[PDB]
Amino acid sequence: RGYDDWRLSDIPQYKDGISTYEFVRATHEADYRTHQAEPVAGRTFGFNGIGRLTEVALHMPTRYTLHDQSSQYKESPSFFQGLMGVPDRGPVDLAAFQRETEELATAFENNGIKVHWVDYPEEPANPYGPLMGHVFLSWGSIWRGGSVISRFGFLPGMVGVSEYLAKWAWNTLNIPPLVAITEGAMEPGACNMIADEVLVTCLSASYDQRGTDQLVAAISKTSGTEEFHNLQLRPAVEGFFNKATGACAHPDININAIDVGKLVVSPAALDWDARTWLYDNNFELIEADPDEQREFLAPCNVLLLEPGKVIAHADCHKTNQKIRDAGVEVIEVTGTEIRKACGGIKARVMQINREPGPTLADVRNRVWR
Amino acid sequence: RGYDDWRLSDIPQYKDGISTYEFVRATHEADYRTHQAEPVAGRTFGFNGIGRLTEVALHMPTRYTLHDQSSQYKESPSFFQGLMGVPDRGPVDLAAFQRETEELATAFENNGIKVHWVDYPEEPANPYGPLMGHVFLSWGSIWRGGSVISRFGFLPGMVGVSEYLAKWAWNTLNIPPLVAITEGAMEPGACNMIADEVLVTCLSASYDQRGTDQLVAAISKTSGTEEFHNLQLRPAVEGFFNKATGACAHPDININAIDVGKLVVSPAALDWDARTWLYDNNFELIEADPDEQREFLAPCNVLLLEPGKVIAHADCHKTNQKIRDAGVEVIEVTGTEIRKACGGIKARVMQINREPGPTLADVRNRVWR
Amino acid sequence: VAAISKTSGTEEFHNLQLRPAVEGFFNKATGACAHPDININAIDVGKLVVSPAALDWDARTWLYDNNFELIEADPDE
Ligand SMILES: [Cl-]
Ligand SMILES: [Cl-]
Ligand SMILES: [Cl-]
Ligand SMILES: [Cl-]
Ligand code: NA
Ligand code: NA
Repeated sequence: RGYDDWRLSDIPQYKDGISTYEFVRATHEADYRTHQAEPVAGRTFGFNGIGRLTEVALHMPTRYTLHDQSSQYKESPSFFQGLMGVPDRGPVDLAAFQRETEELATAFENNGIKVHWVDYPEEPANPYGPLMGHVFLSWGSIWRGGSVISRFGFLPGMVGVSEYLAKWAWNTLNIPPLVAITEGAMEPGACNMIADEVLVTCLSASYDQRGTDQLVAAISKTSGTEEFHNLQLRPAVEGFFNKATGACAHPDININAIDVGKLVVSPAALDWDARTWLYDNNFELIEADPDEQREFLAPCNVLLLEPGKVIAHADCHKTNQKIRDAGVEVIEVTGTEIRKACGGIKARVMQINREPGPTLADVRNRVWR
Repeated sequence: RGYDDWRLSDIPQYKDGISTYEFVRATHEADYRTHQAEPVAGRTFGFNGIGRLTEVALHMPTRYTLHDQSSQYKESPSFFQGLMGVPDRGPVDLAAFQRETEELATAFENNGIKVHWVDYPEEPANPYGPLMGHVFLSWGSIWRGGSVISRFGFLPGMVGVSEYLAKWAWNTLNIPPLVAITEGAMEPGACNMIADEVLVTCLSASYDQRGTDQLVAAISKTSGTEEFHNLQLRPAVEGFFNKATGACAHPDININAIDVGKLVVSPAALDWDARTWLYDNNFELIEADPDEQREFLAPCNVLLLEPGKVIAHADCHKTNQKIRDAGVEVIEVTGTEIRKACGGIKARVMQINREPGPTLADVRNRVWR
Repeated sequence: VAAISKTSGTEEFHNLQLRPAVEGFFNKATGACAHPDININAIDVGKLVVSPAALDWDARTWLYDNNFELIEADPDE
């Protein structure tokens, strides 16, 4: 469009004869997401909801991606094994890690999903040490309305990283920031949605109430939904993972949607209030295998491509069969090296764009019981 | 610092023998600004308060900087003259505009203040037309805690511009975003502070309550102050400026600190509640000349370099004498071309860094009446 | 307002409150005034004569929402 060709008709709130007051008022009333954020970006964006995923980012590991090679980990493996709490499965194997990364990318390509690649500097560091956990790009997933700078609860190696990913998203995709979390703890990228307007959080090492309130207030205003609901799990876990029980600080390890009103769910996830809410709202629960969960095979860390189709860890045999039994297609992907730190396959995927999908009303209206 | 030289002692919350819970809790308790935002940026930043200004940005005008040369202005001068409401003083003169820009920069340099320069693309445009008002870099001033994406109330030509300036600040200065305003209207960069923890807003074309609440909640958490106060003016004005009265939608045209508990103030600014609050809190008021105000010479659009020293428009002779009479040094700078649109000298300065300065308690404790 | 609302002979009673920028009775720099009767007055059903120094944004919004037509007084007068 030519620079001298612009006319008043190109301003949506303009109309012939409008008064100053009326024009200003119309401007105050405009929707941020659809008037400002998306037009200025030149595109739609946000991973909210349970609709069709179209666009993600992965990190291809280098030696610096390996948590067990940080000088601080070498100084005290037990300090980090406390924070993370995941079972010890041996040193990370860089080459096998690279191979399961390729395998995941091929699965995305075979399912029509665009994959961006994120690289970090050589010898990447924040003010407090080598980066750690920076393979887990879910921590930088993009919301309707924009990116988020997180307050990490347990992993100091992620300081600087949500900034890096949000800046990457702005420079590479033109996607703006929505909010920085500035109190408590909130790691929104490890949360998941079970309907278009329903968010699952935890109260845990990774989330306190003040952090949660700050995040939810920001994303609810750009959610593109009339209502916004937060289901809050209350897992019994000190750090990230409780290897005695399978309980986890992160929603994405506790629960995930597999279809409209169908969830895969950990045995260590649901307190009575959470169970009641899910019952009242007509959600069908597929319980993950208890051993797969407790051993941290991440059977609930599935990535919903669209209602009825998920990527899952190939060795979660029992949970995956239960998912298929519930009518859901499973794309099996190797995910073993990734689980030597605090996450699985879904945890390592930065979600950029998911198309609007089924609503809580849809879930409530499904006749199944 | 070497990549393999990092130790646990370099994590502030770490100490020998700390439990997982205790380490996580210490991390949840850390101050965002001083633990995360500033260390990750590698510097301090924010224009909050009335302390010593050290760092700003200006825009050197090109033909595209001129509001009266937008194709939309050419289509209807009266539409934009409605929105802005400033007196017609003739076409903007590009060369004279460039010269008063140089003069302002020289004043900064002579006062030990670093000046960055911001350029826009050729033929700069947002989704709704040519940029307009983008010389007014105050709209991108940086807060303690980070940058802000604004919701402009009256000027569609500024859509995209607060984004551009915040992205510039991140890429050029490594200064992160704090928040996007996503409801109503809020133009925080045109607000001013009259003590370290006291912000002046308006309710006007440029600010509604919902926008205000969103902004204040965000900046109060990173303010670095125990309390945070918002004085809210209620000017009688439809657009930006009321040429019958001198009333203005923007705080920076209504009022500004010139020293500790000394303010320059428009005759059209103070309703009874605002007057009462200022009286109770021991603020001395220097009233701007009524004619200078009403004619939009911007006598309150002074820039505080530090308590007791301001830059002011050279032709605000009467207001400037009153400022000198109140013991304040005035640096007179030409500012005539700038005032053909919605702002003066302070309005065109992006403030990046101001050192912490006097508090509300300081103001209250000054003995003067 | 509490006293006059009880004898108003009306189901509801509303108070629109202007917030003029004036120290005493009158601000000769602006035309702002401490008294409503100098700021605004009805001239017909939902038609008001109104000073340029009278209406803050909230007052303007309320009058707009309630369908009042504003005739602006001459600024010099
Ligand atoms: Cl109107
Ligand atoms: Cl768009
Ligand atoms: Cl403890
Ligand atoms: Cl620092
Ligand atoms: Na916020
Ligand atoms: Na009485």
